[PDB]
Amino acid sequence: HSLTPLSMDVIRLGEKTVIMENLRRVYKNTDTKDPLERNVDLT
Amino acid sequence: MENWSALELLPKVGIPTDFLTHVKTSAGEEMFEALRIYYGDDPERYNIH
Amino acid sequence: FEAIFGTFCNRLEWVYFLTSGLAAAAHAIKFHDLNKLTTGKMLFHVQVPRVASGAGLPTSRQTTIMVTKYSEKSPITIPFELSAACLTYLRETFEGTI
Amino acid sequence: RVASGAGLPTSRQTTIMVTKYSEKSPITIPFELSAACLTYLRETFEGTI
Amino acid sequence: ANIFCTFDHKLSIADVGKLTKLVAAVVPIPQRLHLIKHYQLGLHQFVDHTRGYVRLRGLLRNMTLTLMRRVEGNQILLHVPTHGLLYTVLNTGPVTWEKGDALCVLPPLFHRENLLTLGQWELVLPWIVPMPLALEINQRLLIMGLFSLDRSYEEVKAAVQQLQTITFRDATFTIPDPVIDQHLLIDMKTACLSMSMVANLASELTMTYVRKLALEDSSMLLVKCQELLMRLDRERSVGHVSPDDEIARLSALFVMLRQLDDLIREQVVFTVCDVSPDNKSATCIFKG
Amino acid sequence: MEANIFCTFDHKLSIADVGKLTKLVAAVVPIPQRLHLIKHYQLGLHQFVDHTRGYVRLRGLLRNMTLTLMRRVEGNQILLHVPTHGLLYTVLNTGPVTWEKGDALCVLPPLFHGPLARENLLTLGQWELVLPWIVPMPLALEINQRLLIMGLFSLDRSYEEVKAAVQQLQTITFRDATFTIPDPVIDQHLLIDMKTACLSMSMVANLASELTMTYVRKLALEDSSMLLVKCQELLMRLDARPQHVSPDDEIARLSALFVMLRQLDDLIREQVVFTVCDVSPDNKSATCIFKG
Repeated sequence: HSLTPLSMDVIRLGEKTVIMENLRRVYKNTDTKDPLERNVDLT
Repeated sequence: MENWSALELLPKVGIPTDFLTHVKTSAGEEMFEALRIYYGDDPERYNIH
Repeated sequence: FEAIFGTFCNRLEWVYFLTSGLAAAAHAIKFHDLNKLTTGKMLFHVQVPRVASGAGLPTSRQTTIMVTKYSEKSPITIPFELSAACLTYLRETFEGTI
Repeated sequence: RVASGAGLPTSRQTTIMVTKYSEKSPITIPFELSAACLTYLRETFEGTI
Repeated sequence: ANIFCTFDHKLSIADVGKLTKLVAAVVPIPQRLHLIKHYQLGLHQFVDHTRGYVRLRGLLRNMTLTLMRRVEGNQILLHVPTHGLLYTVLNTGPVTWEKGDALCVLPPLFHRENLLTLGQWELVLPWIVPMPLALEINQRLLIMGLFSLDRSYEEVKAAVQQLQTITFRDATFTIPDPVIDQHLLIDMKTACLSMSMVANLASELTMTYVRKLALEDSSMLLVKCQELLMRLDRERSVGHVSPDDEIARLSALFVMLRQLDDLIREQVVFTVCDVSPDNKSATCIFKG
Repeated sequence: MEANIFCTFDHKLSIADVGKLTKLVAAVVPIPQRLHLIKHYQLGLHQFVDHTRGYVRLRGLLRNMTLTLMRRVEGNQILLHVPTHGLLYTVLNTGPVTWEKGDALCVLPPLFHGPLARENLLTLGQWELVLPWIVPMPLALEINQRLLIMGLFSLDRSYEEVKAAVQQLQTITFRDATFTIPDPVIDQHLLIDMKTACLSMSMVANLASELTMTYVRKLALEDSSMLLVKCQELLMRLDARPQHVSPDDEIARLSALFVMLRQLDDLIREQVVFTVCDVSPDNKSATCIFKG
């Protein structure tokens, strides 16, 4: 069991530090739609 | 008519490729003068003549 | 004469699950033979905290409860294809020429 | 491409090839020299000042 | 050539034990994939309360037929057979197979020991039946459909009760009535009206086309066809048209007989030549 | 069997010939004779193409030919492969027809497609690679049906009566494409097909039960719907307790009527040669099961 240092953006909000992530790079030029952009219906 | 098989066999220069839109979108909406799109593995590059 | 000034290819970005920020939400375990299991579950033994109250008010004796979680399975797949010519030239290396 | 779940279609590997062609656009500008300058540029007469 | 099936539902000892009894039976799946979900397994996905048997018979025609060959875990492995090779298949239909039968697939009509249910879904497998029994079941269903508008009479009730009952080697069972709540399902209704419409259009058009073709070559066959038509008209006697409408009648005749190609034809799927004594299973040569 | 066929070319192939012949790998090409070695003239449909004789003649020649899949071309040799029943192959559609998954495919002579260019291939001298069309079953039996109805309708009519009706019959619309049937002559073969149609229809009219005859009238008394409106309208300009109730008579008549209906159906239905289950999303090739 070992750890690897890597750099990512962090927001500090209410005594919690949270990682901020943006999965654009996974779905770019791929055939699969990014699931974080969706359709929301209203009647 | 372009010689795509030579393009496949010859050595290439590796570049960061930047299209504003999806590759399939700029190919499908005719941004490029010449295109060749194939699916799977196309044996055409192997028969040197 | 006509001139070909260059031939180019794209160096795509590799992305890895463990090095993504989304991976922080996960605890990742590799199990050698998942294919054997039919169902799999985790056992949670949770302690519920209580407040001692006035002798006339009723209450309960819950010290712990045990709750079972069942793993939800979702396999993924992807193909890749090789031509017969590719396999011939990879496998049957003619001594031949350049 | 991205690995797909059970019961869904899978994405074939696809090669896209394009060619880009150069464009020509020559430029031109004239300048005129009169016969008088052409003859005085080359002929001399006793070399007077 | 193995297809992987995965269950989106919690399996249990009795489900896997129930499923392992079927480790050679024929399971149809809607289309060829490498990894499918259990919802696509079997004929359940197509079942509804408005279309019924004829619709299933049409749909079952262009499914891909597969044999179950393992349960590794939460997943089921299916093997798609290839033409000409010899395979072991389980009999789970209403009848027994002898050596050299031609076997057909029908949508099932009877259904307990087989039924694996999970979450309103249940594995429903077609009948593997010898060709004569498939043909006779089919014709009996169609005739029961044509009797559907005069159930008001006691003799027709008796006739339908006789049609419902079929006996085949050391077996006997009742084919269910295609009429439910006095009404015939939508696809059996359109099958019956296609049969009747093609019959009427033939009886109306045949005389004119016999005349037209006999003007070319008056062969003896056309003589006998014209005589048969005249006799038919004498029987009917007990009691011009535009070009567009002629083309409409011809086209309607042909499009109506296209509606019948599922009913009139009958594919052989397995040829059986080796049988266990139990009659539970046989080895067959695959036709596809 | 002769699992492989060598096709030798007498014309020396240029660079362009070898290139375009390489792109055609996995195309379905027919041979008349099924021999181990053939010459390039026998390859394709060009040996038979003849527009003064009709479409039905070329259809008859084609349905009897032996079909092969093209493989790697080398110096003056093309190497055709015969598919075998029940195995899985990759096939190429040079035709303009669309293939959806699960289609059953038939072979037919090419039709006229709008642009009129049609991509002539390999014009070696005055030979040419005329490939057939690999068409899905619905369009196949639609063209066969329209061709039969043209033959059956237009007999004993003059050209003035014929003209608009056969102009409407020649055009077929299929999956947002538009095709036209080239030369629908009244052949001897077509007259044989028409005669079989007449005999089968006579036997349908004669041997049909009274139930099979009178179902529609009773349903029209009982029911009303758009489908029934159309069915009645087809019978209009020519337009009770059973006195016999006989399940055995019904079974006898129906088992005979299905035979006659299969006879009438074979005039329209072609032989399935391929069944598709994988389509390239550019619709230029498919994975297919070979059938015969």
